[PDB]
Amino acid sequence: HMLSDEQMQIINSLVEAHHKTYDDSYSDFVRFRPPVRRLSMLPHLADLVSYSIQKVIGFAKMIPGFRDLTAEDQIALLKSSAIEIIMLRSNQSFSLEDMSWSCGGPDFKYCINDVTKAGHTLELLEPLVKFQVGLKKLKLHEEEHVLLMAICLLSPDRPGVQDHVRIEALQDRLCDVLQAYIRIQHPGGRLLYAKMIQKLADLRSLNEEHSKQYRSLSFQPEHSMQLTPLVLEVFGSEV
Amino acid sequence: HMLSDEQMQIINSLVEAHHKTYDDSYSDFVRFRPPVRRLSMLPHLADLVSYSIQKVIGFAKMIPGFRDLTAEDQIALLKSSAIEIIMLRSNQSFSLEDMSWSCGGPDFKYCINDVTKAGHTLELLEPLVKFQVGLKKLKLHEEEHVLLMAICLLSPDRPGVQDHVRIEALQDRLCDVLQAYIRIQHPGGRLLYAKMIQKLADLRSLNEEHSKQYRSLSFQPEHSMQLTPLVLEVFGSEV
Amino acid sequence: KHKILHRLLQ
Amino acid sequence: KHKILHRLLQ
Repeated sequence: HMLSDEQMQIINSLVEAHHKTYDDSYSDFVRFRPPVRRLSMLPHLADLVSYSIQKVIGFAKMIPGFRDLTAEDQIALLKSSAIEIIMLRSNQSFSLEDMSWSCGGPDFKYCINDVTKAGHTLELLEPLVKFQVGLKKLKLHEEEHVLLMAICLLSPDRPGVQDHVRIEALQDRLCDVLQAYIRIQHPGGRLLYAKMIQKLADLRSLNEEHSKQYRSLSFQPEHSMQLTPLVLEVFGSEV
Repeated sequence: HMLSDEQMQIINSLVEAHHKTYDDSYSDFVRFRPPVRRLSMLPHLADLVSYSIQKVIGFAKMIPGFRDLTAEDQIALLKSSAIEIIMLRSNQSFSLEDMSWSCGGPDFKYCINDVTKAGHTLELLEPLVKFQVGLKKLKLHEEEHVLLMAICLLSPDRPGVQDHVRIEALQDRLCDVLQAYIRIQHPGGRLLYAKMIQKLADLRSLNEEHSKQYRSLSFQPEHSMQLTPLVLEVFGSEV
Repeated sequence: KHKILHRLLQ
Repeated sequence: KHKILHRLLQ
Protein backbone atom coordinates (compact mmCIF):
# COMPACT_ATOMS: atom_id res chain seq x y z
CA HIS A 1 0.00 0.00 0.00
CA MET A 2 1.09 3.64 -0.50
CA LEU A 3 0.29 7.36 -0.05
CA SER A 4 -2.10 9.21 -2.34
CA ASP A 5 -1.30 12.22 -4.49
CA GLU A 6 -3.32 14.11 -1.91
CA GLN A 7 -1.59 13.10 1.30
CA MET A 8 1.69 13.63 -0.51
CA GLN A 9 0.86 17.21 -1.47
CA ILE A 10 -0.16 17.96 2.11
CA ILE A 11 3.27 16.80 3.26
CA ASN A 12 5.05 18.90 0.62
CA SER A 13 3.25 22.03 1.81
CA LEU A 14 3.81 21.43 5.51
CA VAL A 15 7.51 20.55 5.16
CA GLU A 16 8.03 23.54 2.89
CA ALA A 17 6.04 25.79 5.26
CA HIS A 18 8.22 24.69 8.16
CA HIS A 19 11.49 25.24 6.27
CA LYS A 20 10.18 28.68 5.42
CA THR A 21 9.56 29.52 9.09
CA TYR A 22 12.43 27.84 10.97
CA ASP A 23 16.12 28.84 10.67
CA ASP A 24 18.47 26.09 11.86
CA SER A 25 21.23 28.66 12.43
CA TYR A 26 19.08 30.90 14.71
CA SER A 27 20.71 33.94 13.15
CA ASP A 28 17.78 36.25 14.01
CA PHE A 29 18.27 35.81 17.76
CA VAL A 30 20.81 38.67 17.79
CA ARG A 31 17.91 41.08 17.36
CA PHE A 32 16.28 40.05 20.66
CA ARG A 33 16.97 42.00 23.82
CA PRO A 34 20.19 40.27 24.98
CA PRO A 35 19.95 37.53 27.61
CA VAL A 36 21.18 38.18 31.14
CA ARG A 37 22.20 35.42 33.56
CA ARG A 38 14.14 40.31 39.05
CA LEU A 39 13.83 37.92 36.11
CA SER A 40 16.87 38.99 34.10
CA MET A 41 16.03 36.50 31.34
CA LEU A 42 12.47 37.74 30.79
CA PRO A 43 13.25 40.36 28.13
CA HIS A 44 15.17 37.84 26.03
CA LEU A 45 12.76 34.92 26.29
CA ALA A 46 9.82 37.26 25.81
CA ASP A 47 11.41 38.30 22.52
CA LEU A 48 12.16 34.65 21.72
CA VAL A 49 8.59 33.56 22.39
CA SER A 50 7.28 36.56 20.44
CA TYR A 51 9.52 35.80 17.46
CA SER A 52 8.22 32.21 17.62
CA ILE A 53 4.56 33.25 17.69
CA GLN A 54 5.15 35.07 14.42
CA LYS A 55 6.79 31.97 13.02
CA VAL A 56 4.02 29.64 14.19
CA ILE A 57 1.54 32.01 12.55
CA GLY A 58 3.38 31.89 9.22
CA PHE A 59 3.47 28.12 9.43
CA ALA A 60 -0.25 27.88 10.29
CA LYS A 61 -1.37 30.01 7.34
CA MET A 62 0.22 27.42 5.10
CA ILE A 63 -1.41 24.46 6.80
CA PRO A 64 -3.86 23.39 4.08
CA GLY A 65 -7.45 24.05 5.15
CA PHE A 66 -6.53 26.50 7.91
CA ARG A 67 -6.69 29.71 5.85
CA ASP A 68 -10.29 28.76 5.05
CA LEU A 69 -11.51 28.75 8.65
CA THR A 70 -12.99 31.98 10.00
CA ALA A 71 -10.67 34.68 11.28
CA GLU A 72 -12.17 34.07 14.71
CA ASP A 73 -11.50 30.30 14.64
CA GLN A 74 -7.99 30.87 13.34
CA ILE A 75 -7.32 33.15 16.29
CA ALA A 76 -8.96 30.79 18.79
CA LEU A 77 -6.75 27.96 17.52
CA LEU A 78 -3.57 30.05 17.55
CA LYS A 79 -4.22 31.47 21.03
CA SER A 80 -4.76 28.14 22.74
CA SER A 81 -2.07 26.14 20.90
CA ALA A 82 0.71 28.72 20.41
CA ILE A 83 2.66 27.67 23.51
CA GLU A 84 2.40 24.01 22.48
CA ILE A 85 3.63 24.57 18.95
CA ILE A 86 6.59 26.50 20.40
CA MET A 87 7.46 23.57 22.68
CA LEU A 88 7.22 21.19 19.72
CA ARG A 89 9.29 23.17 17.22
CA SER A 90 11.94 23.82 19.87
CA ASN A 91 12.70 20.10 19.94
CA GLN A 92 14.78 20.86 16.84
CA SER A 93 17.25 22.89 18.91
CA PHE A 94 17.08 20.68 21.99
CA SER A 95 20.26 18.71 22.62
CA LEU A 96 19.98 15.59 24.79
CA GLU A 97 23.67 15.99 25.57
CA ASP A 98 23.46 19.17 27.65
CA MET A 99 19.69 18.89 28.24
CA SER A 100 19.29 22.38 26.82
CA TRP A 101 18.23 24.25 23.68
CA SER A 102 21.38 25.12 21.73
CA CYS A 103 20.59 28.12 19.56
CA GLY A 104 24.06 29.62 19.47
CA GLY A 105 27.27 30.09 21.41
CA PRO A 106 27.10 30.64 25.20
CA ASP A 107 24.52 33.42 25.01
CA PHE A 108 21.85 31.46 23.12
CA LYS A 109 22.25 28.13 24.88
CA TYR A 110 19.08 27.90 26.97
CA CYS A 111 19.42 25.89 30.16
CA ILE A 112 16.66 24.97 32.61
CA ASN A 113 18.23 27.57 34.89
CA ASP A 114 17.63 30.49 32.52
CA VAL A 115 13.88 29.92 32.21
CA THR A 116 13.79 30.35 36.00
CA LYS A 117 15.28 33.83 35.65
CA ALA A 118 12.15 34.43 33.60
CA GLY A 119 9.37 33.77 36.11
CA HIS A 120 9.15 29.98 35.99
CA THR A 121 9.82 27.47 38.76
CA LEU A 122 11.92 24.30 38.40
CA GLU A 123 9.22 21.99 39.70
CA LEU A 124 7.34 23.01 36.56
CA LEU A 125 10.28 23.17 34.13
CA GLU A 126 10.88 19.49 34.85
CA PRO A 127 7.97 18.12 32.79
CA LEU A 128 9.11 20.31 29.90
CA VAL A 129 12.59 18.76 29.75
CA LYS A 130 11.06 15.34 30.30
CA PHE A 131 8.80 16.04 27.31
CA GLN A 132 11.68 17.30 25.15
CA VAL A 133 13.70 14.16 25.94
CA GLY A 134 10.86 11.82 25.12
CA LEU A 135 10.05 13.70 21.93
CA LYS A 136 13.69 13.78 20.85
CA LYS A 137 13.98 10.03 21.30
CA LEU A 138 11.06 9.35 18.96
CA LYS A 139 13.63 10.39 16.32
CA LEU A 140 10.86 11.79 14.10
CA HIS A 141 11.30 12.42 10.38
CA GLU A 142 10.77 16.00 9.28
CA GLU A 143 7.49 14.83 7.77
CA GLU A 144 6.27 13.42 11.07
CA HIS A 145 7.44 16.41 13.10
CA VAL A 146 5.80 18.84 10.74
CA LEU A 147 2.58 16.76 10.75
CA LEU A 148 2.60 16.60 14.54
CA MET A 149 2.67 20.41 14.67
CA ALA A 150 -0.25 20.71 12.24
CA ILE A 151 -2.23 18.05 14.15
CA CYS A 152 -1.67 19.97 17.40
CA LEU A 153 -2.64 23.29 15.87
CA LEU A 154 -5.91 21.86 14.52
CA SER A 155 -7.23 20.36 17.78
CA PRO A 156 -11.03 20.93 17.86
CA ASP A 157 -10.95 20.87 21.67
CA ARG A 158 -9.78 24.45 22.29
CA PRO A 159 -11.72 27.15 24.12
CA GLY A 160 -13.22 29.72 21.77
CA VAL A 161 -13.40 27.44 18.71
CA GLN A 162 -16.67 27.61 16.76
CA ASP A 163 -16.81 25.19 13.81
CA HIS A 164 -15.32 22.33 15.84
CA VAL A 165 -16.71 19.91 13.24
CA ARG A 166 -14.69 21.45 10.42
CA ILE A 167 -11.53 21.65 12.56
CA GLU A 168 -12.30 18.08 13.56
CA ALA A 169 -12.35 17.00 9.90
CA LEU A 170 -9.13 18.81 9.00
CA GLN A 171 -7.27 17.26 11.90
CA ASP A 172 -8.49 13.74 11.01
CA ARG A 173 -7.23 14.05 7.46
CA LEU A 174 -3.87 15.13 8.92
CA CYS A 175 -3.88 12.27 11.44
CA ASP A 176 -4.49 9.91 8.50
CA VAL A 177 -1.47 11.16 6.60
CA LEU A 178 0.71 10.77 9.68
CA GLN A 179 -0.63 7.27 10.19
CA ALA A 180 -0.21 6.31 6.52
CA TYR A 181 3.21 7.93 6.26
CA ILE A 182 4.52 6.17 9.37
CA ARG A 183 3.38 2.82 8.00
CA ILE A 184 4.74 3.32 4.46
CA GLN A 185 8.01 5.13 5.17
CA HIS A 186 8.90 4.45 8.78
CA PRO A 187 10.74 1.18 9.52
CA GLY A 188 10.20 0.14 13.13
CA GLY A 189 7.44 2.65 13.77
CA ARG A 190 4.45 0.36 14.30
CA LEU A 191 3.86 1.92 17.74
CA LEU A 192 5.25 5.39 16.89
CA TYR A 193 1.87 6.88 15.94
CA ALA A 194 0.41 6.05 19.35
CA LYS A 195 3.46 7.59 21.01
CA MET A 196 3.04 10.79 19.03
CA ILE A 197 -0.60 11.18 20.01
CA GLN A 198 0.48 10.73 23.64
CA LYS A 199 2.77 13.74 23.19
CA LEU A 200 -0.32 15.79 22.34
CA ALA A 201 -1.73 14.90 25.78
CA ASP A 202 1.48 15.93 27.54
CA LEU A 203 1.44 19.25 25.71
CA ARG A 204 -2.00 19.92 27.16
CA SER A 205 -0.63 19.58 30.69
CA LEU A 206 2.38 21.73 29.85
CA ASN A 207 0.00 24.30 28.30
CA GLU A 208 -2.21 24.44 31.39
CA GLU A 209 0.81 24.80 33.63
CA HIS A 210 2.17 27.63 31.52
CA SER A 211 -1.14 29.48 31.74
CA LYS A 212 -0.99 29.45 35.53
CA GLN A 213 2.59 30.70 35.69
CA TYR A 214 2.05 33.22 32.91
CA ARG A 215 -1.10 34.46 34.62
CA SER A 216 0.76 35.48 37.78
CA LEU A 217 3.38 37.13 35.60
CA SER A 218 0.84 39.12 33.58
CA PHE A 219 -0.89 40.53 36.68
CA GLN A 220 2.33 42.17 37.81
CA PRO A 221 2.92 45.26 35.61
CA GLU A 222 6.58 45.53 36.58
CA HIS A 223 6.86 42.20 34.78
CA SER A 224 4.18 42.30 32.09
CA MET A 225 5.75 45.57 30.91
CA GLN A 226 8.70 43.37 29.88
CA LEU A 227 6.58 41.30 27.51
CA THR A 228 5.80 42.25 23.91
CA PRO A 229 2.48 43.43 22.48
CA LEU A 230 2.06 40.17 20.55
CA VAL A 231 2.71 37.89 23.57
CA LEU A 232 0.22 39.89 25.64
CA GLU A 233 -2.35 39.44 22.89
CA VAL A 234 -1.83 35.73 22.22
CA PHE A 235 -1.59 34.77 25.87
CA GLY A 236 -3.97 37.46 27.03
CA SER A 237 -7.57 36.51 27.77
CA GLU A 238 -9.18 39.55 26.16
CA VAL A 239 -10.52 36.90 23.78
CA HIS B 1 20.88 89.43 46.78
CA MET B 2 21.01 85.61 47.07
CA LEU B 3 19.10 82.29 47.08
CA SER B 4 17.15 81.08 50.09
CA ASP B 5 17.72 77.87 52.01
CA GLU B 6 14.53 76.74 50.30
CA GLN B 7 15.37 77.37 46.66
CA MET B 8 18.77 75.87 47.36
CA GLN B 9 17.32 72.62 48.70
CA ILE B 10 15.05 72.35 45.67
CA ILE B 11 18.12 72.56 43.43
CA ASN B 12 19.99 69.92 45.46
CA SER B 13 17.10 67.48 45.06
CA LEU B 14 16.60 68.07 41.34
CA VAL B 15 20.31 67.86 40.47
CA GLU B 16 20.67 64.74 42.59
CA ALA B 17 17.49 63.26 41.08
CA HIS B 18 18.85 63.84 37.58
CA HIS B 19 22.25 62.31 38.36
CA LYS B 20 20.38 59.34 39.75
CA THR B 21 18.42 58.87 36.50
CA TYR B 22 20.89 59.77 33.74
CA ASP B 23 24.05 57.77 32.90
CA ASP B 24 26.57 59.81 30.90
CA SER B 25 28.17 56.60 29.60
CA TYR B 26 24.88 55.15 28.23
CA SER B 27 26.01 51.71 29.33
CA ASP B 28 22.43 50.35 29.55
CA PHE B 29 21.81 50.81 25.83
CA VAL B 30 23.30 47.36 25.12
CA ARG B 31 20.14 45.84 26.56
CA PHE B 32 17.91 47.44 23.91
CA ARG B 33 16.98 45.52 20.78
CA PRO B 34 20.01 46.33 18.58
CA PRO B 35 19.73 49.15 16.04
CA VAL B 36 19.54 48.35 12.33
CA ARG B 37 20.47 50.82 9.59
CA ARG B 38 10.06 48.63 7.17
CA LEU B 39 11.37 50.88 9.95
CA SER B 40 14.48 48.91 10.94
CA MET B 41 15.27 51.40 13.70
CA LEU B 42 11.88 51.18 15.41
CA PRO B 43 12.70 48.33 17.80
CA HIS B 44 15.81 50.11 19.07
CA LEU B 45 14.36 53.60 19.45
CA ALA B 46 11.19 52.16 20.94
CA ASP B 47 13.39 50.56 23.60
CA LEU B 48 15.34 53.81 23.96
CA VAL B 49 12.20 55.89 24.40
CA SER B 50 10.79 53.28 26.80
CA TYR B 51 13.98 53.25 28.88
CA SER B 52 13.75 57.06 28.98
CA ILE B 53 10.12 57.09 30.12
CA GLN B 54 11.18 55.03 33.11
CA LYS B 55 13.98 57.48 33.77
CA VAL B 56 11.75 60.55 33.44
CA ILE B 57 9.36 58.88 35.89
CA GLY B 58 12.12 58.33 38.46
CA PHE B 59 13.19 61.93 38.05
CA ALA B 60 9.61 63.24 38.41
CA LYS B 61 8.93 61.38 41.65
CA MET B 62 11.81 63.31 43.15
CA ILE B 63 10.62 66.68 41.92
CA PRO B 64 9.56 68.27 45.22
CA GLY B 65 5.78 68.69 45.38
CA PHE B 66 5.05 66.20 42.59
CA ARG B 67 4.67 63.07 44.73
CA ASP B 68 1.92 64.96 46.59
CA LEU B 69 -0.32 65.48 43.57
CA THR B 70 -3.00 62.85 42.91
CA ALA B 71 -2.05 59.67 41.08
CA GLU B 72 -4.33 60.84 38.28
CA ASP B 73 -2.64 64.26 37.97
CA GLN B 74 0.79 62.68 38.11
CA ILE B 75 -0.18 60.44 35.21
CA ALA B 76 -1.80 63.27 33.25
CA LEU B 77 1.40 65.32 33.62
CA LEU B 78 3.68 62.42 32.68
CA LYS B 79 1.60 61.40 29.66
CA SER B 80 1.50 64.83 28.05
CA SER B 81 5.07 65.91 28.85
CA ALA B 82 7.04 62.64 28.55
CA ILE B 83 8.11 63.24 24.95
CA GLU B 84 9.22 66.78 25.84
CA ILE B 85 11.30 65.73 28.82
CA ILE B 86 12.98 63.12 26.60
CA MET B 87 13.86 65.79 24.03
CA LEU B 88 15.26 68.01 26.79
CA ARG B 89 17.37 65.42 28.60
CA SER B 90 18.75 64.18 25.28
CA ASN B 91 20.45 67.54 24.80
CA GLN B 92 23.11 66.08 27.11
CA SER B 93 24.13 63.54 24.46
CA PHE B 94 23.62 65.85 21.49
CA SER B 95 26.85 66.88 19.80
CA LEU B 96 26.77 70.05 17.69
CA GLU B 97 29.76 68.67 15.80
CA ASP B 98 28.02 65.78 14.03
CA MET B 99 24.49 67.13 14.66
CA SER B 100 23.61 63.83 16.30
CA TRP B 101 23.12 62.19 19.69
CA SER B 102 26.35 60.38 20.58
CA CYS B 103 25.49 57.62 23.03
CA GLY B 104 28.24 55.21 22.08
CA GLY B 105 30.41 53.95 19.24
CA PRO B 106 28.90 53.65 15.74
CA ASP B 107 25.84 51.69 16.86
CA PHE B 108 24.57 54.24 19.41
CA LYS B 109 25.31 57.40 17.46
CA TYR B 110 21.83 58.60 16.47
CA CYS B 111 21.68 60.59 13.25
CA ILE B 112 18.67 62.35 11.77
CA ASN B 113 18.64 59.52 9.23
CA ASP B 114 18.03 56.78 11.80
CA VAL B 115 14.89 58.36 13.25
CA THR B 116 13.49 58.15 9.71
CA LYS B 117 13.98 54.38 9.74
CA ALA B 118 11.62 54.58 12.70
CA GLY B 119 8.50 56.10 11.17
CA HIS B 120 9.39 59.79 11.18
CA THR B 121 9.82 62.15 8.22
CA LEU B 122 12.72 64.58 7.75
CA GLU B 123 10.51 67.62 7.27
CA LEU B 124 9.51 67.01 10.89
CA LEU B 125 12.90 65.93 12.26
CA GLU B 126 14.25 69.32 11.22
CA PRO B 127 12.65 71.35 14.03
CA LEU B 128 13.98 68.80 16.51
CA VAL B 129 17.62 69.31 15.48
CA LYS B 130 17.01 73.04 15.29
CA PHE B 131 15.72 72.86 18.87
CA GLN B 132 18.67 70.75 20.06
CA VAL B 133 21.12 73.23 18.52
CA GLY B 134 19.46 76.23 20.09
CA LEU B 135 19.21 74.51 23.46
CA LYS B 136 22.83 73.36 23.32
CA LYS B 137 23.99 76.90 22.63
CA LEU B 138 22.28 78.26 25.74
CA LYS B 139 25.16 76.42 27.48
CA LEU B 140 22.96 75.75 30.53
CA HIS B 141 24.36 74.85 33.94
CA GLU B 142 23.23 71.51 35.31
CA GLU B 143 21.07 73.48 37.73
CA GLU B 144 19.30 75.33 34.93
CA HIS B 145 18.89 72.23 32.77
CA VAL B 146 17.47 70.25 35.65
CA LEU B 147 15.13 73.13 36.56
CA LEU B 148 13.99 73.46 32.95
CA MET B 149 12.95 69.80 32.98
CA ALA B 150 10.99 70.20 36.23
CA ILE B 151 9.33 73.40 34.92
CA CYS B 152 8.28 71.56 31.76
CA LEU B 153 6.96 68.57 33.66
CA LEU B 154 4.82 70.79 35.91
CA SER B 155 3.01 72.75 33.18
CA PRO B 156 -0.63 73.27 34.33
CA ASP B 157 -1.74 73.48 30.69
CA ARG B 158 -1.88 69.75 29.90
CA PRO B 159 -4.97 67.79 28.91
CA GLY B 160 -6.30 65.63 31.73
CA VAL B 161 -4.86 67.72 34.58
CA GLN B 162 -7.25 68.38 37.47
CA ASP B 163 -5.77 70.61 40.20
CA HIS B 164 -4.27 73.03 37.67
CA VAL B 165 -4.03 75.62 40.46
CA ARG B 166 -1.73 73.45 42.56
CA ILE B 167 0.40 72.47 39.55
CA GLU B 168 0.39 76.16 38.67
CA ALA B 169 1.80 77.03 42.11
CA LEU B 170 4.49 74.36 42.02
CA GLN B 171 5.70 75.46 38.62
CA ASP B 172 5.85 79.14 39.68
CA ARG B 173 8.04 78.33 42.66
CA LEU B 174 10.32 76.42 40.26
CA CYS B 175 10.31 79.28 37.75
CA ASP B 176 11.35 81.58 40.61
CA VAL B 177 14.34 79.44 41.51
CA LEU B 178 15.45 79.35 37.88
CA GLN B 179 15.04 83.11 37.66
CA ALA B 180 16.86 83.75 40.96
CA TYR B 181 19.59 81.22 40.20
CA ILE B 182 20.28 82.69 36.76
CA ARG B 183 20.62 86.16 38.26
CA ILE B 184 22.84 85.13 41.20
CA GLN B 185 25.07 82.52 39.58
CA HIS B 186 24.92 83.09 35.84
CA PRO B 187 27.27 85.75 34.41
CA GLY B 188 25.92 87.06 31.12
CA GLY B 189 22.52 85.45 31.50
CA ARG B 190 20.28 88.51 31.83
CA LEU B 191 18.22 87.34 28.83
CA LEU B 192 18.77 83.59 29.37
CA TYR B 193 15.60 83.05 31.40
CA ALA B 194 13.42 84.42 28.60
CA LYS B 195 15.23 82.16 26.13
CA MET B 196 14.59 79.12 28.29
CA ILE B 197 10.86 79.81 28.53
CA GLN B 198 10.82 80.10 24.73
CA LYS B 199 12.19 76.56 24.57
CA LEU B 200 9.09 75.42 26.45
CA ALA B 201 6.98 76.82 23.60
CA ASP B 202 9.04 75.02 20.96
CA LEU B 203 8.66 71.76 22.86
CA ARG B 204 4.89 72.14 22.61
CA SER B 205 5.11 72.26 18.81
CA LEU B 206 7.50 69.32 18.75
CA ASN B 207 5.12 67.44 21.10
CA GLU B 208 2.09 68.06 18.88
CA GLU B 209 4.02 66.98 15.82
CA HIS B 210 5.13 63.79 17.52
CA SER B 211 1.55 62.95 18.44
CA LYS B 212 0.50 63.12 14.80
CA GLN B 213 3.34 60.92 13.58
CA TYR B 214 3.03 58.53 16.49
CA ARG B 215 -0.71 58.30 15.94
CA SER B 216 -0.31 56.95 12.40
CA LEU B 217 2.29 54.53 13.71
CA SER B 218 0.08 53.24 16.52
CA PHE B 219 -2.88 52.51 14.20
CA GLN B 220 -0.77 50.09 12.18
CA PRO B 221 -0.41 46.87 14.22
CA GLU B 222 2.53 45.63 12.15
CA HIS B 223 4.28 48.66 13.62
CA SER B 224 2.68 49.19 17.02
CA MET B 225 3.57 45.56 17.79
CA GLN B 226 7.18 46.79 17.73
CA LEU B 227 6.59 49.26 20.55
CA THR B 228 6.76 48.40 24.25
CA PRO B 229 3.87 48.13 26.72
CA LEU B 230 5.02 51.29 28.52
CA VAL B 231 5.28 53.43 25.35
CA LEU B 232 1.81 52.30 24.27
CA GLU B 233 0.48 53.32 27.67
CA VAL B 234 2.20 56.70 27.98
CA PHE B 235 1.53 57.73 24.39
CA GLY B 236 -1.75 55.87 24.17
CA SER B 237 -4.98 57.82 24.57
CA GLU B 238 -6.78 55.28 26.75
CA VAL B 239 -6.49 58.09 29.30
CA LYS C 1 -9.66 42.81 19.84
CA HIS C 2 -6.65 40.86 18.62
CA LYS C 3 -5.57 43.66 16.29
CA ILE C 4 -2.06 42.22 15.87
CA LEU C 5 -3.25 38.68 15.20
CA HIS C 6 -5.88 39.75 12.65
CA ARG C 7 -3.14 41.72 10.90
CA LEU C 8 -0.56 38.93 10.92
CA LEU C 9 -3.24 36.59 9.54
CA GLN C 10 -3.44 38.86 6.46
CA LYS D 1 -6.12 51.99 33.03
CA HIS D 2 -2.46 52.97 33.15
CA LYS D 3 -1.52 49.87 35.14
CA ILE D 4 2.19 50.25 34.36
CA LEU D 5 2.31 53.95 35.21
CA HIS D 6 0.44 53.53 38.51
CA ARG D 7 2.93 50.81 39.39
CA LEU D 8 6.04 52.76 38.42
CA LEU D 9 4.71 55.69 40.47
CA GLN D 10 4.86 53.42 43.55
